[PDB]
Amino acid sequence: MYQHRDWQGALLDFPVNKVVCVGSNYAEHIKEMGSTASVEPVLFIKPETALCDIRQPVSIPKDFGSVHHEIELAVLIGTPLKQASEDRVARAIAGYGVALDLTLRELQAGFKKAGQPWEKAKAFDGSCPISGFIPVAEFGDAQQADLSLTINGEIRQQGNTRDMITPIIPLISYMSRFFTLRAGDIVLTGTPQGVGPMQSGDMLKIMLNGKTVNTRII
Amino acid sequence: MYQHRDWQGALLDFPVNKVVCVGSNYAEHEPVLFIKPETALCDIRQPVSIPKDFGSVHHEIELAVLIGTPLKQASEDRVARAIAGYGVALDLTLRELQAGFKKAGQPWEKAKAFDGSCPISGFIPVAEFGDAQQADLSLTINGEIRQQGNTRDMITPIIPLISYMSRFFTLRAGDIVLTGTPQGVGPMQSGDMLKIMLNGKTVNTRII
Ligand SMILES: [Cl-]
Repeated sequence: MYQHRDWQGALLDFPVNKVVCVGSNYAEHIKEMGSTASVEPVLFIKPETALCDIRQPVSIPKDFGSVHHEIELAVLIGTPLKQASEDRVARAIAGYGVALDLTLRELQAGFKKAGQPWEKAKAFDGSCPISGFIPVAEFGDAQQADLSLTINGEIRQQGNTRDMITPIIPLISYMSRFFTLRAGDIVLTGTPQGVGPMQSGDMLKIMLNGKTVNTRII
Repeated sequence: MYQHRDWQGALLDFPVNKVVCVGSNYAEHEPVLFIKPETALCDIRQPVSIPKDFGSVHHEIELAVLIGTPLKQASEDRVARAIAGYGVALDLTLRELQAGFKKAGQPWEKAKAFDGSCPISGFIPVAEFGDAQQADLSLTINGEIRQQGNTRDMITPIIPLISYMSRFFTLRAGDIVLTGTPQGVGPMQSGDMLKIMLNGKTVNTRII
């Protein structure tokens, strides 16, 4: 089972339960998916079995079609939130990290056309490789963070959270109307443009502001 | 806080994690799969809370299955040995919200995964439950029978269903599987008095 860690690799003591995620949160990503924005945030969830340490080799399933990377800012909740105001949300954030919301894109496309749930495409084992968390105190302005994903030496995604359609705080406030977010829950804030396929053997370099993690698909 | 129990209410030693569920698994109502998180779970014997601004909330009575040993890409034989017990649950669904998501091709989590959306009973051990593919399920609201069905009518039976699920999601010991709902799904409201039956074992509760 996955365990939360700080950037240095130290174990953190928060419980692990779920990851609440937003789709269609960057306009350029909405455009490359051929979709449109939604009136309210598009929400889905990944279970504990999706979570894994991004610093270790990242396993992807081989039989379900192509697996696409979606780099995203991850937010660690340190205090439980239910129907929480924006101010309560702000005070509840423990740290920030970077994840890949790995997606079986072909399946997802079929689910969308059939009006079917996304879990098989978004929730599968290991579909959420994630970094250690950076303290709120050292992270700076969360809504201005840079994210970059380089695969085999080529930049694939490079973006900044300033481009979020629904900003972090109101987003988390919104999510808490539906789901109690326990201490130790993680929130994924969406992916910018550049989403694409990965295959076994690819080398990944991932950066969150000035900080780097490296790994390999395998 | 929700913890797993046996039918009578004693604590079972299994952690609580997630609930893996199937849609459209009975005719009158590749398996459609979705998941509810731990925050969906609550004790069915206690008054049941439903949300007020999300539209109609509908009951779906279903046979619930407690996983007692971990399953990943497991054979039907391994699955059978894995089951620790059986219970009954309501898969509460915000139907109008869901009708919206289906049309737009959005995920179902808001409609299926919301807090308290899995009221569930205690579990009866496998040895004492008899044939789980023959189980009677019954839901009466305010004296009127709303759902009445039997698991023999499952489109995909329990064992193959759980085997299929494990191809996608690892099922930890303590995970619960929901098997689908028979026909008669309908809205519930505050004040509703509920009588639930699993093979004649009766539990009563109420909404609000
Ligand atoms: Cl009894």
